[PDB]
Amino acid sequence: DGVGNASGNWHCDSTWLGDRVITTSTRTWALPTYNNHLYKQISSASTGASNDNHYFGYSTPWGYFDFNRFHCHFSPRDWQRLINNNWGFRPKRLNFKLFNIQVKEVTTNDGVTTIANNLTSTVQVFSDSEYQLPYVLGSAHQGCLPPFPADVFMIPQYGYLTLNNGSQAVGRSSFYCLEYFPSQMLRTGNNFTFSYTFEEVPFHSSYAHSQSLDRLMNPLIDQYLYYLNRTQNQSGSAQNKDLLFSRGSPAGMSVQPKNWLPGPCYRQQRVSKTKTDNNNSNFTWTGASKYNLNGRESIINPGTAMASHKDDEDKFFPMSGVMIFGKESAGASNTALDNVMITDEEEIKATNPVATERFGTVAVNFQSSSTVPFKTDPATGDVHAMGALPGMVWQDRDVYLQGPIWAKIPHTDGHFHPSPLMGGFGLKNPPPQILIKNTPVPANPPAEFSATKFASFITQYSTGQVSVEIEWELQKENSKRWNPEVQYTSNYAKSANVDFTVDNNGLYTEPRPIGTRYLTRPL
Amino acid sequence: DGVGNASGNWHCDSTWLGDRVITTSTRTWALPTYNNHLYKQISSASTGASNDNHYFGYSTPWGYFDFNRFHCHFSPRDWQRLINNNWGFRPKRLNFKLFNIQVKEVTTNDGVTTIANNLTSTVQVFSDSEYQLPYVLGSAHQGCLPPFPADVFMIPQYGYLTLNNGSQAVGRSSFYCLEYFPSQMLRTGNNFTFSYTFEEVPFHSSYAHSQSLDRLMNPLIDQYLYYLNRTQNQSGSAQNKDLLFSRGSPAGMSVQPKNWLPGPCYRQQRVSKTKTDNNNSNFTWTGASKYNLNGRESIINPGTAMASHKDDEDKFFPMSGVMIFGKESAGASNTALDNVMITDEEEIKATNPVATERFGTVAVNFQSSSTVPFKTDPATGDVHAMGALPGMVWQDRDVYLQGPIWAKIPHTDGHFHPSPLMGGFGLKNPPPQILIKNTPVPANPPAEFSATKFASFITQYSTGQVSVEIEWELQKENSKRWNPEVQYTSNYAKSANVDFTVDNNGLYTEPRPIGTRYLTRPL
Amino acid sequence: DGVGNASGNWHCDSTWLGDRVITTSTRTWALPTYNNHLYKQISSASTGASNDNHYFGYSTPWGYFDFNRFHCHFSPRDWQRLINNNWGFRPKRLNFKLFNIQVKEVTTNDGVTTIANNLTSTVQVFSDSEYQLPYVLGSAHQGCLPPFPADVFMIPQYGYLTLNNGSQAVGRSSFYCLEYFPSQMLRTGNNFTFSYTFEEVPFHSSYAHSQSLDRLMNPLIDQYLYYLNRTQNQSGSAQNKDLLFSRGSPAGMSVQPKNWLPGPCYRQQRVSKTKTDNNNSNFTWTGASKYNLNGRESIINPGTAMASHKDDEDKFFPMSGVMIFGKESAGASNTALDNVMITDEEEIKATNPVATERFGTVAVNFQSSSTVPFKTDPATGDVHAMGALPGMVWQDRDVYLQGPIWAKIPHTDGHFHPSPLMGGFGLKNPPPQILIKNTPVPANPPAEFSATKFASFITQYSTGQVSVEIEWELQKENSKRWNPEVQYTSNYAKSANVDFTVDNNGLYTEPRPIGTRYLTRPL
Repeated sequence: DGVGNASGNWHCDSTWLGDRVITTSTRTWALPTYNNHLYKQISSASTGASNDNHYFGYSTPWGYFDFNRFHCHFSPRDWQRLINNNWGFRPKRLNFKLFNIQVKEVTTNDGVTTIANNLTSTVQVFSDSEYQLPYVLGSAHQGCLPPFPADVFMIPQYGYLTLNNGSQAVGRSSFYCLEYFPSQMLRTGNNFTFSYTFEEVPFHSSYAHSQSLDRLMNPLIDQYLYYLNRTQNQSGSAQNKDLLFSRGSPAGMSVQPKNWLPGPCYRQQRVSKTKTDNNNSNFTWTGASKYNLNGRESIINPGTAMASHKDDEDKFFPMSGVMIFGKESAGASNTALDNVMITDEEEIKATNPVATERFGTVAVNFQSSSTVPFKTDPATGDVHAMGALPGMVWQDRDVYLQGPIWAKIPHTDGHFHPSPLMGGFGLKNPPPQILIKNTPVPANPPAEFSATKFASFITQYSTGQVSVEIEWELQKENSKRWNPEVQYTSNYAKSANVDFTVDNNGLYTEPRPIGTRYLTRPL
Repeated sequence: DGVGNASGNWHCDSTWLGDRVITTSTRTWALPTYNNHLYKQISSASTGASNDNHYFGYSTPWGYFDFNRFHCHFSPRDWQRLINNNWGFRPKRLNFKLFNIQVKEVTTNDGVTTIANNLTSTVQVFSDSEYQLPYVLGSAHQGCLPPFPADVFMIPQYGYLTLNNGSQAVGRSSFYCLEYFPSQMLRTGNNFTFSYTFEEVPFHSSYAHSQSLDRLMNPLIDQYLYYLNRTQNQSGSAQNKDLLFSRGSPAGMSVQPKNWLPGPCYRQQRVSKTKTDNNNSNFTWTGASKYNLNGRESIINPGTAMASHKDDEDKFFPMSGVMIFGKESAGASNTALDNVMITDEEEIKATNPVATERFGTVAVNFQSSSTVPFKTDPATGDVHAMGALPGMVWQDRDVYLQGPIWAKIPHTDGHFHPSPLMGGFGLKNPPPQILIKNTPVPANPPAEFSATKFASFITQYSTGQVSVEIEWELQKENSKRWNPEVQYTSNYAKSANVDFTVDNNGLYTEPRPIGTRYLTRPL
Repeated sequence: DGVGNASGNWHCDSTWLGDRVITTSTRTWALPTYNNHLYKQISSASTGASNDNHYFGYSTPWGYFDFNRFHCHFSPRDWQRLINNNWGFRPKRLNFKLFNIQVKEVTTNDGVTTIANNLTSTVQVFSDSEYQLPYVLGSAHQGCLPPFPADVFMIPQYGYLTLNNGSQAVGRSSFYCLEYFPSQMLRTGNNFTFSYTFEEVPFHSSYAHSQSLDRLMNPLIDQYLYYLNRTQNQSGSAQNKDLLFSRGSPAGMSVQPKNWLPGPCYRQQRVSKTKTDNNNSNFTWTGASKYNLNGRESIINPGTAMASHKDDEDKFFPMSGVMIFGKESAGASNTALDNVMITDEEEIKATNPVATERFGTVAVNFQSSSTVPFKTDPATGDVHAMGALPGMVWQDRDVYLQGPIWAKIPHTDGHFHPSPLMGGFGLKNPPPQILIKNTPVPANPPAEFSATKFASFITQYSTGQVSVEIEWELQKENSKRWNPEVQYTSNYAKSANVDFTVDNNGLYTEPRPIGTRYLTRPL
């Protein structure tokens, strides 16, 4: 629409209707030139990694837009308003806009850098609406819109992995040229818009359960069902066998017949947040729950949605069963427990097994008396990994303000309960990837013709504004609970700083991860 | 329509529309008299089998029509055209026709055999459209239409098994008279037609995945999720414990948090195609994965859809985890590896565990430090059988040109992912069984009346033509892959014979089993 | 239409309209069972042939209908009527009918043979209207309808050749199941009809030329064009060079400038019908014109349409340049000149080079005088093979009453003047092959089921009537010639037999081959 006319406005807001909330977020992005406009083949051959870390793939000159975290859309106040008042929520629709494009030319001479406007340069943008590209969103990568609307963010580079045999490729390894797509070319007066509708996904549960699964009975009335209570005489003067049956009573609630089972489990190793109680070894790889796929092992991390610990055991967490967010000023490698924030799944103890303990015990032999004068005592074994049994009920992992929103469900023949293990909404057709790059501008060509492809380019980057608007459907509480509920609250106390704010240096920080499960409902 | 008028034509063709393919196949069949028109009770009492091989059932005088293999409908060229170009396929509808019936009377006198036409004899045909009979199709039996349209095939005899207690029956053992059905009686001028519509079944996947499930991340960007990396000090000068956390990075891809899990597994024993590397014992029954049902064991064979082997390990196959087709000139018992064709499931390594290896490891204890001066090292155990966990994704078994198409899903209260384990489409209402028999023609009765049932019959058989037409819906590839795909191809080389042809003796042979997964798509 | 009702009538006639002639021919055919209903792979490996005679192909159980000779449609009287009165002719349309099918069962016991009617057996017939099969018609094979309408003929077996590397096949070698086509099944009351329209092909020339190509000038008038006549002095007293030019005059007609050239040539070896004048060696392969294709040589036979001999040289014929028909009582191998009939192409001397002589001479050097004191005499060389030059005109080979009518033009990128070298009409879509076989009738099957394909069949053959009706368009003479024309005539003389009749034993014989070129027209 011209050089001197803005192609969009700043739309950062949150509107709460009766059963919907619409969150709008605008951010300022910077996109550099990646790979010098080259597609590069990347692998682990030069890295010299272990067999488990081998890979083969490609690095493209494109960047992508990521808004797959909840704090890209919700302020902490909006998140608190959602989680303190709603029993569930899900996304309905989204709008994406890209506007106010500025391409900047950079020249460095004698150490000093000049930046100018390039009014005739373009950025190519396209949305992969048919999911023809590898989906790298949903792997919890950096590069999302920053939580604070004042922050300017760099656009992450696009790259993918394909089938590999060690550090080598195979015949079925794919290569994707992203220039083989129709792109919209944007000069400084152009904008880009894109709408998307979410499929009907189940509401995420912003509630805990007020009852436990093994405590669903009337505590005053007996049962009409009997169970075997004693196989020996109760008197004890003699030690004779018997078959004595008792009625299901509130005195013994552990032996009452029940209708349902706790969800599946895959036991993790128990690590104490107090380092002195941990074994003096590494055991982060040798003692960890991992799966085998094509000969190379992968840590589960976090796997099945299970309770982090029991009651009065907050000092323990599963070794790779929890989502760990880093605070600002946390290093990339071997940072400290003080620099990370470990989440807790304490609210799903009502239906899910504890992550660090067995599902239960199982009979492993036939008990018998002496006759065949070889008496066989009954024997049980611990069940550490339990798959889905009929009658099982469970809760999924919680979502966090700092955590992912959705994940693409793999296009496979079968999948069981396709809810992402990091938490969020599993979508068969997720929001498509928006891919953006600067169109290469060649430098001065030679006077004589050369068929060698161009390698000298004018160095430039681009900047602009991006808006994402998501409509979310809410599921209101309808509780008849009498006593007040647990709510997420700010701490009232004199503190050097306010939580979820900037410091005197201007650095936005999030003190803690906030989940969703504060309200309760009966099981 | 008369003795001298043909009641049908030869319809053997294949028509390719945009998204459909219609395959028509005509064959010549011969139906003998089975059991001398008698229903016989069969069991294992005279056989003297083991407890695992005991059975009780009935043999009927009826034969049945079977077209439950893919090569009854597709030529090898048509199969190649389908699998090289389509991402998926499924059956939509079918037509069955039975025409040109000829009943032949046979008399053997003094060793010489006379065959004449019996113009007034009938064949009874009926379709079991309400599934009131035991469904013996879908057990991979011989007797289908031959792959080569020039071959004349004998119709297999119908028989079923019922509930047995050893070699004995029980009260709930059923008996079915097939004459207790309405049948159409066909003389030499009559024909039989029957139409059937398939239920909406999912497309079979004619693709492999270009990505592995543990390689779905961006290989250039780090994660915002942390994991416990060290529980000991990294320096090594001292051996103190710690809690050091690292960020998910492309350097270590095995320890990155992920969203999904590989499919379920049930480990098989690993057998080498090179016999010298196998243990010197039988162990085909003692060392095999089998299940217990009512006290008798049954080999899984092939069970869960898992990868046959790892990379660079084509010499190994699971002992009973692969579909094995026999070549022509293969014996019924104890034939050779040279006479059988072992299939491979190498394309589903991207999502499925390898059949001969564990699903993974699981924590089995609590690690702790000395204090309770009994230090407990962390301990893991191998997980050999893993049921369905939420977040699991998998591919089903491949279908082959020589393999089955469908299977009836058992009418049970529950079933999990009712896809047949041999491969194909599981149908609640599959194509019904077409049952055919020659109507008995009694020989000369006595002059005086006898109430004893007739046992002397005129010996006869019947011949005719059978047509099956199936419409299949196709799911076209929509790939954006740049490099060329892997295709199924004929080998270009001077060879004594052409593959999938006849030899100088007229014997049609299929050199190899052909799967479907040649094209690829991103995971 | 029933057992006792005939499905067609005998239609053998010839109707002459003004510019059309419609020829109808009915014949009685017998079709046996070929290969025992088997497809067999045939090659030269067991034959042990030379590299030039290697082949690979298939033998099918089908027979085919052939009416690709002119005497299948024209009586000798009709042929004489056509060739004595028409300047040209071509085929317009055809109708094919198959009627009065009788399947006969054969049993041989103790040496005596019983034949019975099989009223319920079928013959499968189909027309290959889309040319999806190898076209084996147009190779001048036996098995056509006999010339005499009273003769009963056996139907020839269908077989084809594919790509071969010696006696072996290659990857691109094709195999065709003919049961993979839709066939019409005919019982004894059914018939088969099929119509076909010929493409617009040029008229075959039933004329000779009254002028020669080098004699197209006015013999009374000079030319206005000059030619170099002498390069030496005419007087002869001295021997000096000169440049003397003469005018084109009727005195020297060989040196007159002309407008056209004779057709292309490919010289053949000259063989005398009088054996004493031939060289005492074999030289039928070593001294013959042959072409090289994929390393193996093939005799041209007959190749370019050229004159058989010159004037007054009827004793000579090109070694493989003439169509040779065998008389009745001619052996298959090494029969006598008395038993064969050699054709003559004497009528096309007006425009075509003689087959056994060079096209002409060509200059091969530069003539010069002594100076460089090395005088160079002019030198010419004989031109034995001459391709098409602009200005060339030629006639095609003649057609004969005993010769082929048409040939399929190969589906290639290029072809030059696609007129078959044996003579006739080259058609891109020729009349399709009609393929017929007896439907196999299995013998008595075993009491127990066997998946081995049937090998025991009821021995039977079929007989019936076939009608072919061709409409031909005529091109009438419009000559202004005064003197009477040369006509084909019967010889008036007392002879023991009449030509083109039966003898006292009932054997129809054709005394001589009759061409078409009797009328004349100016060049």
